[PDB]
Amino acid sequence: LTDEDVKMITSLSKDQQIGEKIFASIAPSIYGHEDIKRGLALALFGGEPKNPGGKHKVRGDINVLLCGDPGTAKSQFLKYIEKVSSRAIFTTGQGASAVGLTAYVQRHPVSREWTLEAGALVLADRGVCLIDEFDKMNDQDRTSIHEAMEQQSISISKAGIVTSLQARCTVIAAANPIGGRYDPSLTFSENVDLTEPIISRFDILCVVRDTVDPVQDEMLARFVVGSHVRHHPSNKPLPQEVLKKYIIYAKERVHPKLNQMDQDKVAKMYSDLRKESMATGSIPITVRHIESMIRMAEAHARIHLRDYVIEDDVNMAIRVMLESFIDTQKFSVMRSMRKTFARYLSF
Amino acid sequence: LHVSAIDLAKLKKFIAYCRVKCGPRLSAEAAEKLKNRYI
Ligand SMILES: Nc1ncnc2c1ncn2[C@@H]1O[C@H](COP(=O)(O)OP(=O)(O)OP(=O)(O)O)[C@@H](O)[C@H]1O
Ligand SMILES: [Mg+2]
Repeated sequence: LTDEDVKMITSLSKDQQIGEKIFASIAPSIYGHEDIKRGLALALFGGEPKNPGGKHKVRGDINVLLCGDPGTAKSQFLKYIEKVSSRAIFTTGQGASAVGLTAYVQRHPVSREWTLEAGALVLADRGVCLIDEFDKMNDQDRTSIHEAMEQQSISISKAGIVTSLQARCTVIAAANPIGGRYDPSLTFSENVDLTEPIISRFDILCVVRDTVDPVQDEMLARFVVGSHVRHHPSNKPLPQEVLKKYIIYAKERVHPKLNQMDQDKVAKMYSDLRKESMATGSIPITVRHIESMIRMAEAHARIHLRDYVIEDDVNMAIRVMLESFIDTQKFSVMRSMRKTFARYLSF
Repeated sequence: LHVSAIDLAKLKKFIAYCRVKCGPRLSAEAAEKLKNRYI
């Protein structure tokens, strides 16, 4: 917290390239994966939480899953998010985790006082839990993360502590597909070992293919060796904490409101997309996706620091949500949807 | 819903109220109609 923060953040927010400046300030120690830099930006800034009445839990958290063939900066991304976002913690599906997904009560060893060690999510109640190697978490952690992103409350009943600690997580995750290589012929769900309900609710699915290419590999190698020579022990976009002040400002103080979007356009959008997707083995776009679209719209409005979502923001949220959906879809159907919906992905 | 965002407390209280107060138990004519439609 500080003052003059409003001055600096608004003064740069006037610039209106701020969306791309954020996209190029997120994850500078990684090459490519611009789709995932953008997607994690939308996850970081989030949407808004609402409850029409006291009856409907609609959430403001945008949950993300990178699925990637090995050696493609998944953990590098996750550790960037841990570094930058306040109330971030890290955890792994394997047993080497600094902090665990489950909640347990015991006598904590270094203090020998009888703690309720509430799990990773609850400890990241406001911000981000980061699940590296999301594809191997034990079944108890599967249960816990499912119940977290579904209920958004973790229901502990171990010793006599029959309580429910609220967990408003904004889960990021990384997963290695089966066989150590992405298989475009099969669909996302059946070439990643995450079951259907778990893979569903993640607001972004991203695919990371390590496609051999001359210029790409040349660029990547030059970047890595440059980092290495720069990080020899003889040599001893916006700054990251500037971005962090932007993050908290646009995450708490600014709540862009939505009465200013082509309601009919998006309704017919869902109509057309689902109408094309009507087919066998073609699990279609649904209201999950349309609410994710609104979340992404709000997130881009947040990112622009506006107080009112605009058609530009709605266009960008359409673009990213549709990109995620087509790349979830397998190759032939992906090409069909890409060809017939290039107008939105053009923007 | 996204833009707009009896009562819930009243409804749950009413639910508990009905459950504790009344024991509904059908009449023979209703039982005979259910018999016919059951066959
Ligand atoms: N696009 C990239 N930019 C920079 N470094 C990269 C990139 N892709 C891979 N690397 C390098 O690859 C090495 C492995 O990265 P990382 O820890 O992300 O592995 P991974 O692909 O997530 O593997 P695993 O499934 O074992 O976790 C790191 O040195 C990382 O720097
Ligand atoms: Mg990794």
